Amino acid sequence: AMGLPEEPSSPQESTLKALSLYEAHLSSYIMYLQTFLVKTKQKVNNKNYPEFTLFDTSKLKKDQTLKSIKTNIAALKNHIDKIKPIAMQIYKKYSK
Repeated sequence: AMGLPEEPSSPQESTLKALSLYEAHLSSYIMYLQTFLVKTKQKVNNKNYPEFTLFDTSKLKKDQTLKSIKTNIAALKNHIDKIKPIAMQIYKKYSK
């Protein structure tokens, strides 16, 4: 792999298993980006380092219903919209 991984693609199919797997990839992609941001702060720690929020897993529904899975997917996508642009800028700044 070169560079940051790409955001997981939405499934064509809205089956419980397509959406459950999509939810798992999105959670995993967030933890990749957050880890990358935390590790890169540690190495280059000038006060300028941009601020980010860590994902609050208490916003995730713990039941396994196609409705609560769809709601989790929305919450993870909203979080990615916050941190992806920051992760991509920190990657470029420090791969310079």
